[PDB]
Amino acid sequence: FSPDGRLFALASGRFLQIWKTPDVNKDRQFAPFVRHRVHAGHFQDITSLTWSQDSRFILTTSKDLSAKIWSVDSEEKNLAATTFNGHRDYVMGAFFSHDQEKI
Amino acid sequence: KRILSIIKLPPLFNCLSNFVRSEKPPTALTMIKLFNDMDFLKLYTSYLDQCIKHNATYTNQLLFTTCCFINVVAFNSNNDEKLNQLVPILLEISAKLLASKSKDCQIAAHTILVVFATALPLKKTIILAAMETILSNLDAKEAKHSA
Amino acid sequence: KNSKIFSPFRIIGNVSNGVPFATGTLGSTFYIVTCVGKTFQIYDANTLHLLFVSEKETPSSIVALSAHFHYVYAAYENKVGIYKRGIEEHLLELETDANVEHLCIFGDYLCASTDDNSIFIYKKSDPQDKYPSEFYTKLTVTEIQGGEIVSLQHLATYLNKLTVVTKSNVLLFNVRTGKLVFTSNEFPDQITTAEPAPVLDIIALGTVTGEVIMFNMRKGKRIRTIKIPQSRISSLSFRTDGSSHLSVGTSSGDLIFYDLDRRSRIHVLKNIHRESYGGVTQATFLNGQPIIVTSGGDNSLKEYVFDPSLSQGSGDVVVQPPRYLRSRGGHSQPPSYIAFADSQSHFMLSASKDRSLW
Amino acid sequence: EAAWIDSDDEKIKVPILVTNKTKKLRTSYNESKINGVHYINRLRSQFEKIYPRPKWVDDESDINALTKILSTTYNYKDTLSNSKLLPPKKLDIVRL
Amino acid sequence: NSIAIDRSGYYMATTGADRSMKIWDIRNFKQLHSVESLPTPGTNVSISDTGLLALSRGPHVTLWKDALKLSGDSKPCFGSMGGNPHRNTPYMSHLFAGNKVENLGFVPFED
Amino acid sequence: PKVVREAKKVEMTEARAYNADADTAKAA
RNA sequence: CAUUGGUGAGCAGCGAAGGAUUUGGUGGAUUACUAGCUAAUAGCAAUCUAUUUCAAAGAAUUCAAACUUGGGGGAAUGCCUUGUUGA
Repeated sequence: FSPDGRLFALASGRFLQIWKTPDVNKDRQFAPFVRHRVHAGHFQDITSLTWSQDSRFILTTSKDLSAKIWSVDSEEKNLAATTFNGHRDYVMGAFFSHDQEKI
Repeated sequence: KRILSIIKLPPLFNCLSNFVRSEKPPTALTMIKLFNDMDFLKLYTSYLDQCIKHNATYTNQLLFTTCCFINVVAFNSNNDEKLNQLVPILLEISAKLLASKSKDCQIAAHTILVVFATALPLKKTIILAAMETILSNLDAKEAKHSA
Repeated sequence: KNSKIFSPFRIIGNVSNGVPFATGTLGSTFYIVTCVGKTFQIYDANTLHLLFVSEKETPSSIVALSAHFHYVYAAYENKVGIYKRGIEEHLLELETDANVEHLCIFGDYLCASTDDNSIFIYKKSDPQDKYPSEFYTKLTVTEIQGGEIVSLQHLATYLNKLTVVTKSNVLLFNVRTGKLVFTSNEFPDQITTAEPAPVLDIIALGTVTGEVIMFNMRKGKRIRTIKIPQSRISSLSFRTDGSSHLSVGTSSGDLIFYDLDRRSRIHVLKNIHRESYGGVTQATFLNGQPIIVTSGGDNSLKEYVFDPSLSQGSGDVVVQPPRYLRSRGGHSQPPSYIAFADSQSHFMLSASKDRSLW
Repeated sequence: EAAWIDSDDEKIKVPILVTNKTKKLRTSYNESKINGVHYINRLRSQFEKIYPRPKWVDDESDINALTKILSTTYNYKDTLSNSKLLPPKKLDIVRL
Repeated sequence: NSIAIDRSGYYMATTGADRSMKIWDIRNFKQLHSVESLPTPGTNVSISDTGLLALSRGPHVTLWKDALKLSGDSKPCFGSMGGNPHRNTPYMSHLFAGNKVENLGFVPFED
Repeated sequence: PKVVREAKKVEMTEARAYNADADTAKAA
């Protein structure tokens, strides 16, 4: 889940898919989850997620030897479009610092 | 017998599969069981349509074709749903045999029409249009006798 | 009255109600969106699985629904709703009080015919967006030009034109200039259905007496006529996989198949749906495919497939009859009794007045 | 040849290279905008090569008495009450 | 990710997981071509008996003709920017839309 | 033996379709 | 006299324009229903190509890697490790 609770994302295969959380106060519907997006930039399976402190970027790690950063909304797509290469093996984690300057 | 020994048998000709590489000929009841199918009947009527179109219908073929057709009608004479599946095939081939010039193929169609009308009671308008198609190309004398 | 214990969830067991469904094609797969009262339901045509159910019940019954690639356009009482994945994306209020009852979508245009013989054209704002959203113009079919609008279609390669099928006439509008380009001659009996052929500039018209006309919309003539005596024609579909067959659908529940090339009648599926519930209400070939999806008002949606021909040299003349493939269905009459089959709330037994236990 | 001309397509002018589907119906690599009647003919040939032209449309438009009566009828026997005497070999007998 | 050798023993195409196809001289150990930034890492390469180069990147198979040559005009491109004749565009391509290809192999004496 | 009316396992194929979004043009 | 053994010839009874047995094929379920493709914040689905190229980022003395061997005995020639001679 996001820190602000309203979205969740998951690493299904090699797609990072973000859905948005149904309310607890609402009644049960036939389809309560409404899809936000599904991003595909990794080539092999994604091993980890990490949300930023503000629920604004998400940083995913893959078996493919990279890690990627994705903005949640489309307007900040230029702030988060980089990929992080250089590891010899599976990237097991990718985290922000407290101020979201170091990764 | 020779073409059955060397043939690779199509799936519509399935009942001849116990007479391939055999010393005895297929029998007439095997020929009626071959003709009794509906897809085989559509296939053979298309073959006759090409025969009638290119004007190659010869009297031994017309005799064999008419014999197997009236035996199909005789075999299906006790189930009306098979007769009703069978009517727009053999009446269509009767129309296409009446729409040619051969006296032999015209009286072949006369034989098919007379056996089929005595096998089931057809409609009045079908019988009238059948006699119109009979008279609309009547040119011979043996054809006039049969007509 | 709103409740405080129980809140409505779904109405299960419903597949169709005899609104003519729409087919849509994502990529190379097909979906089938059928109306069930006030919701629609999207089905996966390769296996008839329920993909989507529309999210909210409309305030009245859905009466005309179409489907382009990702979007489903459902017309109920006054307005047209544009839906993606069930969740409604847009709502087009018409400026009338007349009930919208037909629609077509081509280009940047959505065209919705009401029942006072007016047609409302809606336009995209910029040709890159997803659905037509802004009001453009209004067209009117007055009593001089034609009767009640019985269908509304766009046959292909016709640059921003619209074939309007009235009960007696066929009009052709230019929907950018708002003009009436061509009005055909009259037809001696009331035409009920229309379907555009995959032949260029040919539409197929189905009358209330038994005949299918093959109108050539550029010559203004009719190409051919097919007569099915004492049968009201409720569906028309064309086969598009190198076999020129037509499938007509008759309101006594029959699906008749014609070869147009050699002018014969391939086969008749009799009692494919109940006449009392409407007969075969929509039958359509999934294009490029030998499978045809029918649906009737008896809460049933079937698929029929053509097997390849049994003669290895002729083929085109020995056409194997259509056989049955998957189908979904429910009760055709309202259920009379209800029980739960197990403690897990997974299955429930349900008996109806049409004498079936589902 | 044609029963109508609309006089709007001739003065319309379309782009071509904006979407990938219409990007294929150019005859040069310098064409970018074409006339409307040209564009209609390009996608008419494109429609004809998606769905190929069958023979039933251009083959024919609308002693054949038997063929016509068979192509109109669907039942081929006497209907209900124009019989007046029994058919042999198959009864019609319900149990009360 | 993959290695293929010509049957003349002269050229070697290697695909890495860094989205890089590389054509190598074998006899003199020069690096002939370095096609970097493939859209997705090339999972296979193969070289036919007549010197075609079949690269496969998951769903896609892409073949280049005359790519195993010395000149820089034989560097395998993916498009010809404005119709350049000196750019080796693909000889043919195919998309296996459902799946991801496991391996490639040319049939020896057939096309 | 009679002819064998057995059904094949049917899989759908990849078909091309004309979409009518190119059938609408704007004026300058 | 028993068969609670095989093969038949028949009754009573059941009994709506027929009944029984066997078998091939296909379709639907056999887990709890959010749609196809791709280079994926979008495109396509009639097509990716005549923008698909540049730039940036990206290289551990880990310049370490059989945690993978049936038992006993050995290992000329190999192979491994260590030293050594000559360059």
